Amino acid sequence: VSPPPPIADEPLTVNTGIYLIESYSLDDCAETFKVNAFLSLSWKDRRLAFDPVRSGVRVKTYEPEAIWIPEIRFVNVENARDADVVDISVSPDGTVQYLERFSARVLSPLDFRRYPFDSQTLHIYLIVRSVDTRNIVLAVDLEKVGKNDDVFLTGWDIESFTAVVKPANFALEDRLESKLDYQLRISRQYFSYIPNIILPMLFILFISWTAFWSTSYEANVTLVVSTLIAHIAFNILVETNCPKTPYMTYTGAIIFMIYLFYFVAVIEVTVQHYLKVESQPARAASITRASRIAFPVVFLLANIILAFLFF
Amino acid sequence: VSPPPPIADEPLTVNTGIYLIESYSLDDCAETFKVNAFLSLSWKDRRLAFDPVRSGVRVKTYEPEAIWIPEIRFVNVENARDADVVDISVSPDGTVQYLERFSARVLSPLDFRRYPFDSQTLHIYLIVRSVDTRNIVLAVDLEKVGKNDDVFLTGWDIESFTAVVKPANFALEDRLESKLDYQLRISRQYFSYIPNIILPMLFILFISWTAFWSTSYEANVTLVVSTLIAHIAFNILVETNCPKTPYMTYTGAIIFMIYLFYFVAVIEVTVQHYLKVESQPARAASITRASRIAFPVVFLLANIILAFLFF
Amino acid sequence: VSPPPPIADEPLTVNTGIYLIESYSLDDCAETFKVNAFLSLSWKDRRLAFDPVRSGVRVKTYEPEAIWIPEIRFVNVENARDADVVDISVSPDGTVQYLERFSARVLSPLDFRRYPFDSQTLHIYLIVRSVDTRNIVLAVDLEKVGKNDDVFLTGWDIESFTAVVKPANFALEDRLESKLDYQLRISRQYFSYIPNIILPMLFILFISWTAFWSTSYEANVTLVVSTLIAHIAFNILVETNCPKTPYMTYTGAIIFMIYLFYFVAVIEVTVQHYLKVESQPARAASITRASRIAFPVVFLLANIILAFLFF
Amino acid sequence: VSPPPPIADEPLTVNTGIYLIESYSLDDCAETFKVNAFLSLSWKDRRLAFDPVRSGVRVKTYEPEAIWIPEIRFVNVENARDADVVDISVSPDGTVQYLERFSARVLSPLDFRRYPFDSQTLHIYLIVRSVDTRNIVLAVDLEKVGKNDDVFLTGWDIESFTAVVKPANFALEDRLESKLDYQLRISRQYFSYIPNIILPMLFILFISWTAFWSTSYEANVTLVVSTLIAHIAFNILVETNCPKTPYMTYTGAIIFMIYLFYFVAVIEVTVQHYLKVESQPARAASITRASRIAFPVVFLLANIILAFLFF
Amino acid sequence: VSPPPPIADEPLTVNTGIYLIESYSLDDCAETFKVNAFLSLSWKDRRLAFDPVRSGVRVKTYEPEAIWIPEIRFVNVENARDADVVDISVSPDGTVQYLERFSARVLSPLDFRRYPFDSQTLHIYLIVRSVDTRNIVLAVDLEKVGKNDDVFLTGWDIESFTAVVKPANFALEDRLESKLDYQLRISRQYFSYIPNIILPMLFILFISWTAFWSTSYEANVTLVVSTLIAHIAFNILVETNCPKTPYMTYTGAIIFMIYLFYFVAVIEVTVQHYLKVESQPARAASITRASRIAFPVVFLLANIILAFLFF
Ligand SMILES: [Cl-]
Ligand SMILES: [Cl-]
Ligand SMILES: [Cl-]
Ligand SMILES: [Cl-]
Ligand SMILES: [Cl-]
Ligand code: NA
Ligand code: NA
Ligand code: NA
Ligand code: NA
Ligand code: NA
Ligand SMILES: [Xe]
Ligand SMILES: [Xe]
Ligand SMILES: [Xe]
Ligand SMILES: [Xe]
Ligand SMILES: [Xe]
Ligand SMILES: [Xe]
Ligand SMILES: [Xe]
Ligand SMILES: [Xe]
Ligand SMILES: [Xe]
Ligand SMILES: [Xe]
Ligand SMILES: [Xe]
Ligand SMILES: [Xe]
Ligand SMILES: [Xe]
Ligand SMILES: [Xe]
Ligand SMILES: [Xe]
Ligand SMILES: [Xe]
Ligand SMILES: [Xe]
Ligand SMILES: [Xe]
Ligand SMILES: [Xe]
Ligand SMILES: [Xe]
Ligand SMILES: [Xe]
Repeated sequence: VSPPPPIADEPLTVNTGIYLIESYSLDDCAETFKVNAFLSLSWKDRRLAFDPVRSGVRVKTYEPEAIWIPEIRFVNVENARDADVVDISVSPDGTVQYLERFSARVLSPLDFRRYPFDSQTLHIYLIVRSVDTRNIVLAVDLEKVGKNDDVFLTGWDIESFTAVVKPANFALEDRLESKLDYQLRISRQYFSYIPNIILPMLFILFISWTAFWSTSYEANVTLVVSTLIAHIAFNILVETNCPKTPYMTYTGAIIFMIYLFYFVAVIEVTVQHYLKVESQPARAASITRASRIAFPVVFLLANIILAFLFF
Repeated sequence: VSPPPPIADEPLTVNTGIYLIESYSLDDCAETFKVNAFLSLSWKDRRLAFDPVRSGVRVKTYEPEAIWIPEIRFVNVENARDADVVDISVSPDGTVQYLERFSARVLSPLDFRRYPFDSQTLHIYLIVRSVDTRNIVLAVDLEKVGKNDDVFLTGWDIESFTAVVKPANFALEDRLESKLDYQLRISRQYFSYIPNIILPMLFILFISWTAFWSTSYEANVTLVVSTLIAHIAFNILVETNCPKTPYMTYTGAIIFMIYLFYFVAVIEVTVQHYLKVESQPARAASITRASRIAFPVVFLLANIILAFLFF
Repeated sequence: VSPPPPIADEPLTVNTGIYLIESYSLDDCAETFKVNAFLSLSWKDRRLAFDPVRSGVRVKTYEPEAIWIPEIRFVNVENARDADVVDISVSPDGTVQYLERFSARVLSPLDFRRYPFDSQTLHIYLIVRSVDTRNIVLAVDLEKVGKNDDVFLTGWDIESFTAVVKPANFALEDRLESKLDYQLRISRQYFSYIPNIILPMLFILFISWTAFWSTSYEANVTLVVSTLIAHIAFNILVETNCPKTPYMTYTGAIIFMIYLFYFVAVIEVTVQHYLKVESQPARAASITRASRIAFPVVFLLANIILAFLFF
Repeated sequence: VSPPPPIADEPLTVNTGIYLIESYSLDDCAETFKVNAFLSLSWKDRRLAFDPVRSGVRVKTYEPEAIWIPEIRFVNVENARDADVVDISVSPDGTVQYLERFSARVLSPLDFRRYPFDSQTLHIYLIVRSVDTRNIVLAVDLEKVGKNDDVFLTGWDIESFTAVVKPANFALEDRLESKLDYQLRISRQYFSYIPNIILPMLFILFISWTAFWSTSYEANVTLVVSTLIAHIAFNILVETNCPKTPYMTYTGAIIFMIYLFYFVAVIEVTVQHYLKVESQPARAASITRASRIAFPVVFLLANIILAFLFF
Repeated sequence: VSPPPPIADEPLTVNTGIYLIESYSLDDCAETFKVNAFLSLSWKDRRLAFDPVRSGVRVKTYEPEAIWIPEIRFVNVENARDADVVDISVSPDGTVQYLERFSARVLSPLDFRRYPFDSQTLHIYLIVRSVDTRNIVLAVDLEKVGKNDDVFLTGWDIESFTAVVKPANFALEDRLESKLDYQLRISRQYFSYIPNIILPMLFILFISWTAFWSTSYEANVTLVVSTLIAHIAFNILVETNCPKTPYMTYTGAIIFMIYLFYFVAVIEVTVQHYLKVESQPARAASITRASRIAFPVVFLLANIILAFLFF
């Protein structure tokens, strides 16, 4: 078998569609997600056209090996998809209606700059390579693009599953390549983050601030340094232990600031004690009293600046 | 190798049955479970009907490739099941009795709101796509549905394995599809949850409450902050090792409350010391004495409120 | 490609034998072990009998597809075994000497109640489903049941590899199933557990007991609470790395008791200080002096009770 | 299904080309990277020659099984690549133009001496073994070598993808082997390393230096030892998760120096207290005052020496 | 498709050779290593012997299915090797020269008693089972046993790759089996171990010894107990990540001794304080002064004893 001949000079249009059956194993570290879906393909092959009267059948069923089928591949996959041809139906005019069920581990970059208030667009790129006899172009039938109502990703809200109707046609290794962009829009379920991460982290930092209502250097050293240990310990507890980000994230900036605040609070505690020991209790007491307001105010202000910069 | 013809216009009924041989690898983090079972299939194909007299046999055995077999797939699976046809038996009236042994990693959502006192319903969805010449409908042969007595999941009690006899017939990709729901009901058996996680976690919290029978600020700071470190450390030790659930769990609420209590106990310790240092020992001593009763009472009360809200 | 016919009414006997080549990847957490072995099968098919004179050969070699072979499966496996047919030999009377090399991940429950002084019996269940024309029954020749001298599992002593000669014949889905039990007896190598886990864990607990020879509340609080942190930290280090079992283990009871002892020692330290501060140094000194004997004695006694209950 | 015959005695030239579609899963610990690319092959097999006039077609398409294809293997791969033949085109002269899409996990050594300011050259070695009838030699078709613009490796800048045009022809097991070197040059994106790892690690070290403005031995012991705990804790948190490299890395030297500085600061704190207790407050105060300058200066100097030695 | 007949009664000699292409993924915890190599096989079959004058070919090339090939298996493998037949050549005398490229995960026990100053001998056991008509014996072709110069294992020095030329012939399942031992000798690259693990672990222990130049019980308790926490914390950081070995290792003994030393130092600190408080400052001061020498001397001596016992 060889590609169907053109009636004029027109390229062959392969009408696609992807219907999500299952979405699972979204890996934030690897920036990969596992998908189980239907892939529908539709094209016209007049060599396969028939008279339903002199055939006795209104539809003809074929085996994949029996007829010409376009070679559709995915661009952003780990390995080639595991596919199972479900059905191949031919109508009297030569229209081929192909359907397969596939599973694939798709590689899609994730932007964590706004984590855990981030939204992601997961991509699935369909591609077809043209042959010398004729050019092959992809198209989307949006009626055939959908997802099962029970499709889920834990900790995410699945907004929509759509495709960018206009394909990306370009030349590669002296042949035309037609590419389609299938997009799965998801938004993170950030609720439990406040009581599970933020609030306890904030409490530890607030504990370190009680050193501003104490003159005991030994009790102050225990307060700021032991809370720093508790902060690090807490971060180990809730750390995914999975992603080291090249870029600066929102949460990443807050955490860096918290470390800076532990260092500044140590400097204060050190300064206050030194001034007290160096017969200057008026300056020590005035710094400690200022810190009581300065620390929560500078924190609340810098957080507003960060929230503004990232969102 | 075409579907059996209808006697009238009726759809083909494929009688199903699943018998669990082994259940294993239930992953709470991935919301998946590995199953090893028998899949029985029964349908009538009159093209296969024979006279036991002029044949000499009461039953006929066929190879899968020799006869028409419906394409049964699972909806909620990672990849297609690993199947091995055990037996194919045809009776004189054309009744086919198919049996295969399969293994599959099933994706089933889990509700952790009541953990570790939670119960789960694991789902296995059978499906069949109808063909050009006739519609295929699934049915349940209750005689063929069951589980091996030795079937186990560590830390779980297997209540029952049943199927919702009425199939879910709907339209998918312009063809009728009949779906079945097989349910495995399991309840968490975690006898050791109390001694292993709860009690050591409560002991650490109770140690922090000894600061209410002490006036030493240095000893009190060491008590509340060091126990907070011990609490966090203990939670790293008994860590679920599962990514935090988006929703608020029962255990999650108790743990959040424990962090809040560590913060409140710090506030008390800070207030008591400040009042003492600011020549008000009557109000400091009255707060510390109230806390001795207030802390266990508010804890025991809030826990009853939480237990009521979740159960 | 039909089962051999009976001479009278008797069922077909398939003589089995498993010879362990390699045993590896014993996962305590998954309760699974990977095995690489030989599977020998012996049966008589009179349709295969021949005259060695006419044939010119004393033995005949066949391909698996050329002759009838019983469908032997394993009950407690993740997926069907990866098998490679090594040899098929037919003697002039129609006796078949089948041999294959296989690898399989076997699921076998493990009892950790006596850990690390536990012994386990690993099971491999062979099974055959009886066919339409005649019943198939399994048998063992214990001469053919063996293991390579170099077979090993790190941290275990392999006592024996045997089979329960009497098969378990039962009805399942209206047919007979003949099941065989192959047992691998292993006993844990518990020596490094004393210097690596037990002894350092006891030293940490003993350090907390030095608070009974001190009147300094600040030093005592640091002793009991810092050792509790060290205990938890040590447990994180020597993590069994297995999720807590549902049942109460021997080691599990000892560890729970150690947490209880840290709580009791805190109560003592708190009581001592309170009586000392509340003008009662006679009681505080008598309690502390009693604790010096009470704590090691109650510990040593409760440990004897636990060791008695578990063993 | 035999190699093409030589016209004289010349070796067969197989023109190669690799075009990267996707690059992912670069494992620093395993020294491996997963690649998804096109592999183009071109050679002359005159036995496949045809007249485009008699055939009608200007190019002929073949199935891989229909014609002879050179056995190209990769030297540094875990297992043989997962390949999918995209196209096989034969021109009238008998020139074959082969194209396949493959995925492979490539093993390439990584030098971490300059981490996180390191650059790496990832290698892909193509190889062909010569046959009985004729020698096979590899060549590079530069028109067919490249990478997709969207190719990315999280935390890396992809500089270039090139091939060393001159093959390495050598004898192995009495036959000629022609080897090609495909190189992917990458450089690490080290920015978030400063605020995420370096800066919080420096703050903990600086906190330990506040002991040089304190005479309280109890407060000093708490400062240096508690910060050492915080340092270790922080290292557990931002752990590379890679086993210690056999060689001494840049970051490895800095961390070793930080441990040495914690030990030296302890020695100082111990010396200062001993001199004070042994009626020598002039010597104690002069050491502590010197340390205030000595510690940051020696640190800043040794860091310059290390940066010079490694870069 | 029957073994070659013997000229007399001699067994068939299969000359073997393994050439390492790649060595990777050496897992200490799993005691496995992944290998990628060539397997050469040579044997004489006179049924394939031909006259070169009337045939006119250097060597005849065959497909695996076309001729008899001995079934060579590996003893110590997880699953059967992934093999790709590279070449099959037959010379006029009937000498078959077989070559395949394979990948396999080999199970080889590792002795960690001398870690990290250990050397290992990795084993690859070739095996052949004799057949009905004749016995098969393995031999080593030393010209075909080697390794690629670029073969590497991170953290190891690859000394040599050799084979024990004399096979181990024994009876198994009533047939003769000829076994060959291929050995890969490797020695660990222990340099970064001193600055990364040993030296910071000794510094933490040395810090605990500063308690011998202090009379402050509160400062001493903080010294010994906080360093014990730092030691455990450090061990978590540079954790082997391998499950505890059943046997006592060199490093294991040193670490056990370090825990014993922390306990002894606590006893001293406790004894010194008790003697001081129980009006015996002469006895207390003499113990603390002795400990200053006793602790480093006993440590240095016991370490020499351990180093002597293990090496
Ligand atoms: Cl694909
Ligand atoms: Cl399926
Ligand atoms: Cl099986
Ligand atoms: Cl390859
Ligand atoms: Cl093998
Ligand atoms: Na086709
Ligand atoms: Na069929
Ligand atoms: Na057969
Ligand atoms: Na070929
Ligand atoms: Na053969
Ligand atoms: Xe998607
Ligand atoms: Xe955060
Ligand atoms: Xe601040
Ligand atoms: Xe189920
Ligand atoms: Xe909890
Ligand atoms: Xe907190
Ligand atoms: Xe409270
Ligand atoms: Xe077993
Ligand atoms: Xe210890
Ligand atoms: Xe224990
Ligand atoms: Xe506790
Ligand atoms: Xe006790
Ligand atoms: Xe590369
Ligand atoms: Xe910090
Ligand atoms: Xe660093
Ligand atoms: Xe210094
Ligand atoms: Xe090896
Ligand atoms: Xe240190
Ligand atoms: Xe700590
Ligand atoms: Xe060590
Ligand atoms: Xe000692």
